[PDB]
Amino acid sequence: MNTVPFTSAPIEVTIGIDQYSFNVKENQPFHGIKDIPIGHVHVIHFQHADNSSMRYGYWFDCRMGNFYIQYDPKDGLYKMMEERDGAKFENIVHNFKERQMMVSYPKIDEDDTWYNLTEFVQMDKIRKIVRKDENQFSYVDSSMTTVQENELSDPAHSLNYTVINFKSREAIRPGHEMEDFLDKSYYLNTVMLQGIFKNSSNYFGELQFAFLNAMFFGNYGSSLQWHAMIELICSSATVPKHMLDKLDEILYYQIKTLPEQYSDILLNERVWNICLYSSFQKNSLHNTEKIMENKYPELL
Amino acid sequence: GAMNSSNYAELFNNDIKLFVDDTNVYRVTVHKTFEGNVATKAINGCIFTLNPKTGHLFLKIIHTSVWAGQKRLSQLAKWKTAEEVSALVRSLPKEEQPKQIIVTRKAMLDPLEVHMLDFPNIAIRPTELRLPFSAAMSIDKLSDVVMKATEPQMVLFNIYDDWLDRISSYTAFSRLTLLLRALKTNEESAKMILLSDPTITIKSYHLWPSFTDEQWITIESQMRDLILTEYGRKYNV
Repeated sequence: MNTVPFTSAPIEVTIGIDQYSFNVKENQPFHGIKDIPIGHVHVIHFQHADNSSMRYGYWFDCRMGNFYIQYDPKDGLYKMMEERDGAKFENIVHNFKERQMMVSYPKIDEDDTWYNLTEFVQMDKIRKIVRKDENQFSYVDSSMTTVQENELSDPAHSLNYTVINFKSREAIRPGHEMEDFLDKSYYLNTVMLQGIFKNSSNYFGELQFAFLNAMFFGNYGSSLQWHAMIELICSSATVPKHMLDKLDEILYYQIKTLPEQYSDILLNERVWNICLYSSFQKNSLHNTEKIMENKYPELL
Repeated sequence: GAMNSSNYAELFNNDIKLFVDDTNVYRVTVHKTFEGNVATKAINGCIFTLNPKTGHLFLKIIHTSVWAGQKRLSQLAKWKTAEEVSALVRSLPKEEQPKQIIVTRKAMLDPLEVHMLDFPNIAIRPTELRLPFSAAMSIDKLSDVVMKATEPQMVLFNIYDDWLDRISSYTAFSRLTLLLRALKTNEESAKMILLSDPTITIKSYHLWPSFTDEQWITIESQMRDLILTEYGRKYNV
């Protein structure tokens, strides 16, 4: 059980931790979040009572250090920072708990939701998509653009997701134009899985991280990335059976966790109807297909 | 973007462009089998690739042998069209390659796009115009060379005969599409109009009769009248 203390809460803000969130009032005595489950990545995020644009937040793993939050009045936002002085850190954390000014990470014991949404997300891979190697945690917000989006402007602030493009030389072998465009198995298994991602867990991890960024910050390019990685599998005639079954579980918990009122910008009508109903893999997503019908039949 | 009535005169500038029409690539007859079921039989086809400024036509003959033992033929036709257009571009010297290719049917966008990945500075465009290039097999000499072919073969033609010696590309193309529109709505009458007078012949190296300027005016009037009649008939107006 780990802790992330906060120095203060100077401005009214809604604080999120993973899929939980709390309202905190201007200069309320709030000094952190305790009982955070070790063993997974986590994300703590923010939305000011005054600017309901620009949701932002930090990806972290508590095994990698002691982290805390502090408001910066020059830059106007809650910043994550690292404390290298171990004793000084436990001293702050203990005194705040004794005074009981920290909320408890509110996990239900039956609940595998966060594990299921983060199964394959690793902090080391996050740090390659969000390159800022002087911090051990990663910042993302609503407005950050992806590397693919920039090709069609500030690279320090980019999401360096893997670029997928169905009408590219990379995806299409000379002489197999028709074959490789109707049946992306070669782009999936040779180029992407064997070539770039090396194995499917890294692929699934980028997929899952892209979804969480769309969900928690409404990052539009992440939403585009998530739909692309889904489409590439569903459009490949030849997929390892283990990936198919794992994909059905991954998507199910994503669809399950989505806020009901966001299904309009976050779910691409074309991709989902193609995957569930036209693609090679229409019959391999039984759980995902069942929850989509019973919860968003409008879209279909 | 898409080609429509607004940006129509762009056809006649000095950017090389081609139209590609795939309507006659995969041609079938439908008949009944001994046991009563229905079967198709393929006949020879053609890609219609045309430079609307110069008249040059690249008529790529599509011999039935290409379908042998293949499935999903109507979908394959689109990919075979694109493969052949792409090889034609590759065979032309650099300064003759087009800057744009305009497909008469939007289903050809994705296949051509994929086949042209090697030519990223060639723009592939749809059109909103309802061009009548499917009536090309109504031109007697084009249908004749397609039907007689025994192997794949490319045949070259100037679809404007010698008209550009006396009129502009704009006017040449408006005559060509009016003749072809007429041939499409009522082939029998269209061809009657063109041939009624045995004293106007087709040169051996030409596709259309050798009308004088005044005789072309009478013909164009006769083709207009044909097209409007057939419209009243269709719609009861």
